Amino acid sequence: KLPEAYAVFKPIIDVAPVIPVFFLLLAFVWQAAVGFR
Amino acid sequence: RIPLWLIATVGGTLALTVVGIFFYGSYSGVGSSL
Amino acid sequence: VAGRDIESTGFAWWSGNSRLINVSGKLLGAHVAHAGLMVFWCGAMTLFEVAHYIPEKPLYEQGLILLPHLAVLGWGVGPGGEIIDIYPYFVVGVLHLISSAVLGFGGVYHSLIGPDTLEESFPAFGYDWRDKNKITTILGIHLIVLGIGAFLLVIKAMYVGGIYDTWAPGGGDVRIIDSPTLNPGVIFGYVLKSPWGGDGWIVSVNNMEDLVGGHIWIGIICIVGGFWHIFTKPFAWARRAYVWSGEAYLSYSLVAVSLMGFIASQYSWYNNTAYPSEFYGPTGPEASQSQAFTFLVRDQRLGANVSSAQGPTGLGKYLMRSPSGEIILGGETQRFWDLRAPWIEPLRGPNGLDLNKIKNDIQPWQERRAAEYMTHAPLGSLNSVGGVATEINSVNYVSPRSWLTCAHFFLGFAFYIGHLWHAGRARAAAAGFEKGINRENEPTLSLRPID
Amino acid sequence: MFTLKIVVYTTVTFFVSLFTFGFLSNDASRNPNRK
Amino acid sequence: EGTGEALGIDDTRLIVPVILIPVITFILYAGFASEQDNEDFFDTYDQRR
Amino acid sequence: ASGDFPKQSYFGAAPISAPFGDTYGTAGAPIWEKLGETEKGIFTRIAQTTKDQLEQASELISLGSWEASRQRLRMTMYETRKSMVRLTDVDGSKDAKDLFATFKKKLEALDRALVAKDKALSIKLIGDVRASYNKWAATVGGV
Amino acid sequence: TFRWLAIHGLAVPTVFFLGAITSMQFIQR
Amino acid sequence: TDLDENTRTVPLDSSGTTVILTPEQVKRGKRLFNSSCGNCHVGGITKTNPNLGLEPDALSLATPARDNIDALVDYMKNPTTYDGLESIAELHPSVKSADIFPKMRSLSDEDLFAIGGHILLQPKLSSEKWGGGKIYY
Amino acid sequence: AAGWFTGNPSFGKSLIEYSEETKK
Amino acid sequence: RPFSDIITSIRYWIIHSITIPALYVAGWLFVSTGLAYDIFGTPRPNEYFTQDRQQVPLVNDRFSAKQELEDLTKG
Amino acid sequence: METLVYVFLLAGTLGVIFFAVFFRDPPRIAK
Amino acid sequence: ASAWERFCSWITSTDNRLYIGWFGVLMIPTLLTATTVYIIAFVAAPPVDIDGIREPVAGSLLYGNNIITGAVIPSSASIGIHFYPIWEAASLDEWLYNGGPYQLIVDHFLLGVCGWIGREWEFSYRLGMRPWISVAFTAPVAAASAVFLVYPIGQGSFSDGMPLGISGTFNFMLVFQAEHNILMHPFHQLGVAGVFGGSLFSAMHGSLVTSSLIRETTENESANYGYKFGQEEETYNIVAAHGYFGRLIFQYASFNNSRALHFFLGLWPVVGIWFTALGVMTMAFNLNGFNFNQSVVDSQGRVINTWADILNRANLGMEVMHERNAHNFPLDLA
Ligand code: CLA
Ligand code: CLA
Ligand code: CLA
Ligand code: CLA
Ligand code: CLA
Ligand SMILES: CC1=CCCC(C)(C)[C@H]1/C=C/C(C)=C/C=C/C(C)=C/C=C/C=C(C)/C=C/C=C(C)/C=C/C1=C(C)CCCC1(C)C
Ligand SMILES: CC1=CCCC(C)(C)[C@H]1/C=C/C(C)=C/C=C/C(C)=C/C=C/C=C(C)/C=C/C=C(C)/C=C\C1=C(C)CCCC1(C)C
Ligand SMILES: [Cl-]
Repeated sequence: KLPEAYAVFKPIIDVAPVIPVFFLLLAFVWQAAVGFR
Repeated sequence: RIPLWLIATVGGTLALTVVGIFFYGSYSGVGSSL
Repeated sequence: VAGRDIESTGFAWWSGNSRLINVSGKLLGAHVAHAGLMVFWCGAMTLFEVAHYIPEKPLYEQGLILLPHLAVLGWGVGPGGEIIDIYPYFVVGVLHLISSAVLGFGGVYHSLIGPDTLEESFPAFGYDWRDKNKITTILGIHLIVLGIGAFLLVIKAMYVGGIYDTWAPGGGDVRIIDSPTLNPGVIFGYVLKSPWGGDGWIVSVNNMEDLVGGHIWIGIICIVGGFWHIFTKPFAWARRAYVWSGEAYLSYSLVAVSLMGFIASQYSWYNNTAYPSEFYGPTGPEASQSQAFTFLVRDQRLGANVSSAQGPTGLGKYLMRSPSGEIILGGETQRFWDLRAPWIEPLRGPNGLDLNKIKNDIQPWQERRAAEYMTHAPLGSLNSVGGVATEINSVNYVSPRSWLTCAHFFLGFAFYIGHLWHAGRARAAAAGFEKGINRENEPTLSLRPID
Repeated sequence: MFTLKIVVYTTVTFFVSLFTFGFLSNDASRNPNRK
Repeated sequence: EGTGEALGIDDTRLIVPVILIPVITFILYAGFASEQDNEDFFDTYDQRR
Repeated sequence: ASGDFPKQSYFGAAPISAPFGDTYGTAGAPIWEKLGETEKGIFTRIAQTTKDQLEQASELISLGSWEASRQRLRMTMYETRKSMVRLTDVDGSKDAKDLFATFKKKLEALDRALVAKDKALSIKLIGDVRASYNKWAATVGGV
Repeated sequence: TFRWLAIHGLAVPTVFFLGAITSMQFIQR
Repeated sequence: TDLDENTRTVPLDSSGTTVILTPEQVKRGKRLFNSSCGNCHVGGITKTNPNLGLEPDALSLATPARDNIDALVDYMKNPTTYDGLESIAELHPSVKSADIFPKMRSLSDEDLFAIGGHILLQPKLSSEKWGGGKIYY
Repeated sequence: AAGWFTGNPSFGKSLIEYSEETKK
Repeated sequence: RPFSDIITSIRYWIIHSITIPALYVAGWLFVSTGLAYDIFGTPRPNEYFTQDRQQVPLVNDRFSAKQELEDLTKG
Repeated sequence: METLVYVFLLAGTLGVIFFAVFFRDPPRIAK
Repeated sequence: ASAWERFCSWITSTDNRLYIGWFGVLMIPTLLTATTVYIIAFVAAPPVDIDGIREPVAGSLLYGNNIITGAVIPSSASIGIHFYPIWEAASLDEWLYNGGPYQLIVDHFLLGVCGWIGREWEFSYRLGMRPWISVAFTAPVAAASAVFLVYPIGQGSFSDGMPLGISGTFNFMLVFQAEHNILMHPFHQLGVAGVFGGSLFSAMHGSLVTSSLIRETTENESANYGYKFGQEEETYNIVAAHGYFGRLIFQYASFNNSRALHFFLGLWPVVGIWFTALGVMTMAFNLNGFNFNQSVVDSQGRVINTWADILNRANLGMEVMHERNAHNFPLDLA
């Protein structure tokens, strides 16, 4: 478990490892924003 | 009038949310061994 | 839009990164941002493991894959591979996560607002893919950096705390590797060993002295090679034997990294020294030999003479001879007779498992370890139902060894495919027919017909 | 057994060396677009 | 098998072919190599044979 | 039966089929405490047996058996480090911890000698290991 | 209305069944 | 049928007294059984020693009889052989041997009660599955 | 020039087609 | 007219901010009401077995199938 | 004796493959 | 003007009937050795003790097998994945007793198909054609390495690789399903999608190209002769087929672009077979298909069976009956 002083931030750390997947997805939205140049 | 990229973004987000709710129901309640 | 559309580049959005080949600064930003992604995942995932780590179960039963690495490096683990403290894991996680912010800022900078090409504003960093000397200097700098990393592992094992030796006298423990083996005949004896059964190539490291000494050798090799490449240019035999373009270099890196992926997968599957079974769980051979050991102890306790007991087919039910004659555990564990683990070597003599030790001196801790490793075999489903395929849904478990091995075998094969794609494209583009066959000068029509 | 071993080693080394020094002999140039 | 010999070389005889056959192939390759224009070039590959 | 609504919980931990909540530490304080009667007895037994194991290691060294001598230090001694840690913490003494570390380093050096097949250094180091273990034994007391 | 008929014959059962399925995830035995 | 009290009533002591487990108790017992001993005792069997399973026939014929909550709970702290003559606390998970069995360290008296309730509740759920093995999967 | 139109004059032609060709 | 031309139209979304969620919730109350179990005969989690019916129910005759179905599903 | 028939059939298939590879109708461009 | 240069020109010659090239230098001897040893061992080879329990299994025609039952038996389980060439055997007879020919054939054949991948790349470079036919070939090769090499490595025995026969192939299938539940494993499902879709798209593409052939042929003549080899014009109307397929389903579904169509044709089966080869590679290390056994329980908590349970019954029958004499302990951990 996290150190006591940090356990309150568990719900953020629970979503923390998964952001790289979103980065890939963000790329597509960016290319969707410029209409797939 | 609504940019289709935003429509696609929100629609895919909602569809992925529905499929994830299906996945949760797969790990919870009836259909789960627990 | 210039340099970022199919009209001005000839690359579609789905080959979008192919527009970065000749844009050196923007490509630098791509690399640095992706390195930020890597360190971000490291920090976030190890923080996730720390948050989900319960002090009751062992690491291998909780689905933890990263904290085992830090435990092996010698942080927050006591004798017997018992994780006593998990604050250094938190420190490593926060350090990686914070460094990810800096690397992400650098990558986004160089990608978006930094100079497109570094070859006019920063000639020291700018390069051309066809300029062999500059590319070799960059390669040599990175080789020196890799050697520094190897020496960092050496410093950790030798001076700063030391690493976890599972083979240590008594139980496995964190100890200083004061005398690494620097003999070339051992370190490069591993490199020239065969990969087949009993040999294992470099997966067969059975002690930390060889590991640390060969990391010293790798550090020396890499630093010497980096200084060699900084002050040298490719020789004529090399200059005619390679395609000198960015895609070719990418394909070379892809094949190397695919080979590394395969080797790492088998490291996690078979090795239990750099991947101790008390952090990553039993190997498959370890679990099978543990089943045989548990039932040997049970039946011996119940009056059977295990050495003289005959199985259905005439072979030993518990103990038999390997094809080379060594006394080994029987049954379908006969294939896994090459297992060597710190819990079973104690009963091993020169000619195999000593029958006197096997009969009179099996300790209770060995039976406990064998039962634990039997019940925690690498078998499991994709939805993490531990046991054989025909088991029921009560045990939620897949070994970290299975996850790591399968993932890295997958990525190794995928990166071999990537190598094949990129090497073929590099050759075709260098020769100049990666877009199609020229209708004007078709080579086949000039060729004489066969038959 | 050893005779078969050395014969197989001879054959394997022969073909591997041919492969090695053949692809090292400026194989990239052997394309129809050269010159 | 499973002994750990380097390249399976348990007998010293095995080395004679393993080292010499590449050397004869290397000697034949050197006649090709010495005939080539071995100066540098600025291209993705060498078009001179 | 004919109009009975299915049960429905919206991410609730109350239902029997809900996966939320911890499995351990929910229904009371643990029965187990560190250094109980049976576990202290087990560690005491292991520490007492380690003397004989060391003596057998010295005998194997004297006879030149290298595999058996190495395995003697990991056979009935694989729990020596944990037992010594647990009893040293009971003692709570600096000199006990120093002798503990000294025994560990001497044992590692003895192993490094045994792989080298150095008979003289092996004999010297098993003697030193036994002396250090007996010193720690007299220190922590009860063994 | 044939376009309406086809697309909505596909759609209306689809959304109805998806709502039923998302509810069915919560039956909780 | 619901998880009625007829299913949830299990023998408590050796004399014959019964106890009605609560749904929280059986839920916690199932979770604790699957987490602490499922690896060897999935399905009411014993992977390491299949001669002695958790089916009610084996528990009833044990010495002392282990077909009740108090006897099971005592086994979880003072485990013995099938004839009750030798202590196997060094080879079995017990709360008194939790340092060498780190899964039993967090269990309380109520946790042991719930685990025993799960064990005694299972055979009522299936005619032969609990302790039956592959033949009834 | 390479020679793809010689060596097998009946290739890709049926009996009737090649027969009518050979009779011009 | 083309599909994207309809989807980006505001009128489309004024219609389908109300029409689609209505039936998406209609399915929810279809099953939450327990109405599906009655129309389709599917046992609930507490109806697979009952007294004297601790075994699997099976129809063993073609023509009296309705009769034994009521007999088994008397509940 | 069936091994004779099996071997003959497999050898005949291999022979058909050989003759198809090496005695094919040569492709030529029509005019 | 040097002997090595002439040799390299001959090896890399586009005038040989069959292209050799540098990858062919490694392929032809290896593949020929594998073919020779396979033919000799299939027609005549003594029984092999596959399971390491001194219970030889016959696989050769001369020992009472037909073409369907014949096989080159996998190596003995006693060997494991130790290298077992002829020179590591005390005699050739005991080399054949423990299934050494399987190791020889598998190693040479795997090297040969790797050489085939490289040789496909090579010819394309000489041709000036684009690469990647080689990349498509990898998917079949990957599956072959998964079954012949990676599965022994993960399980730790060459006895576990697929037998080089027809009935042995079925045996390997049934044991794999019993031990890993490959059917429920999603990568095998992707492979099934790959092969079924490959058949579907092959039939569809052939049907539409054959259906819209331009009239270039008389009634007493095969339509195939309407196409002349090396012609410049298209032999069929892409517009007609595209419009027909658009009316068949809807306009947007059809591939109006031919290059995209053929990329999709090359993509679907290659990716499917890549995925199933990778699935076998991962189940080599015992990451099995899904296990939904006893996933539905009533309110009391007793198991209501599903189709997963009934499939589990077949898997369990195969599990108990496979290798009846080889297992001495209840778990099939090896
Ligand atoms: C690891 C993932 C990765 C990375 C590092 C990059 C990086 C890059 N891509 Mg991209 N790309 C990716 C995946 C990735 N790509 C994928 C998956 C696709 C397929 C859809 C593409 C498709 C693609 C195309 C089609 C093109 C690029 C281009 C580029 C380059 C220029 C970006 C630009 O100017 O866009 C401008 C983008 C924006 C203004 C949108 C905003 C993006 C923001 C900055 C992201 C936020 C990140 C983070 C939250 C910020 C943290 C800040 C920090 C201080 C904490 C850049 C180096 C371009 C190129 O080659 O140019 C020469 C280009 O044309 N990429
Ligand atoms: C792959 C890595 C990489 C590379 C090759 C480059 C290359 C470049 N960057 Mg930089 N950059 C990077 C990462 C990288 N950057 C990152 C991660 C960031 C985010 C912090 C930035 C942010 C950044 C900015 C904001 C700018 C550049 C610019 C430049 C250019 C000039 C560099 C210069 O003047 O150095 C000078 C070097 C220094 C000042 C560093 C001195 C060393 C300090 C004291 C640290 C010491 C560390 C120590 C040795 C480490 C011990 C290791 C131990 C733990 C083992 C050059 C093209 C400039 C540019 O392109 O302008 C148009 C520019 O303005 N970069
Ligand atoms: C990232 C690492 C790296 C990279 C990319 C390169 C790249 C290069 N080096 Mg090398 N080099 C490196 C590190 C690296 N070097 C290091 C650390 C050293 C040690 C000091 C050297 C020493 C060195 C020298 C002395 C020379 C090169 C040269 C070259 C060029 C030709 C490479 C070649 O054809 O190899 C060919 C490789 C072989 C023929 C086989 C290698 C032999 C080993 C011992 C094989 C052992 C078997 C192995 C274990 C089998 C399994 C491996 C498995 C992973 C598949 C090229 C620019 C040449 C040049 O032009 O320099 C200016 C040259 O003469 N390098
Ligand atoms: C989704 C992407 C992904 C993810 C999440 C991972 C995750 C992982 N990979 Mg990786 N991997 C990937 C893709 C990915 N991989 C791909 C595509 C490949 C190519 C096929 C590989 C190939 C690969 C290999 C070859 C290996 C891994 C391994 C690992 C694990 C350890 C990471 C690590 O430390 O690397 C190494 C980290 C670095 C190189 C960064 C620098 C490290 C520095 C130098 C260390 C300094 C240490 C020192 C003691 C510190 C203190 C200094 C001082 C105080 C004394 C981890 C589970 C390892 C494993 O466990 O495999 C079974 C492993 O061996 N991966
Ligand atoms: C070191 C890693 C590396 C690097 C730096 C590059 C770099 C590049 N690749 Mg890539 N590539 C890699 C690994 C790498 N590749 C691997 C491992 C493969 C084999 C699978 C490929 C296969 C590949 C192909 C086929 C092509 C490229 C291309 C490119 C260029 C543009 C890619 C782009 O913009 O994507 C933008 C990103 C996206 C559109 C996101 C796509 C995400 C996919 C759909 C998810 C994965 C699907 C599935 C699971 C994969 C199964 C793979 C199988 C083998 C197991 C760029 C130079 C293209 C090019 O133009 O080359 C010059 C090109 O045609 N690459
Ligand atoms: C201090 C502390 C205590 C307790 C735990 C806790 C976690 C809370 C911890 C806090 C940690 C914090 C606040 C860490 C901060 C880290 C941050 C902000 C990290 C950010 C990293 C940035 C990264 C990767 C950026 C990479 C971006 C990339 C590639 C972008 C890609 C792209 C580019 C460049 C162009 C085209 C579009 C596309 C493809 C999207
Ligand atoms: C670090 C460590 C940890 C555990 C203990 C251990 C002792 C193992 C210790 C030491 C490990 C050591 C020293 C590892 C070193 C590994 C080495 C040297 C690996 C060698 C890899 C070399 C490879 C692929 C070379 C391949 C090169 C090729 C095709 C070059 C190209 C070409 C050639 C040669 C001819 C044909 C044409 C082409 C394709 C252009
Ligand atoms: Cl067995």
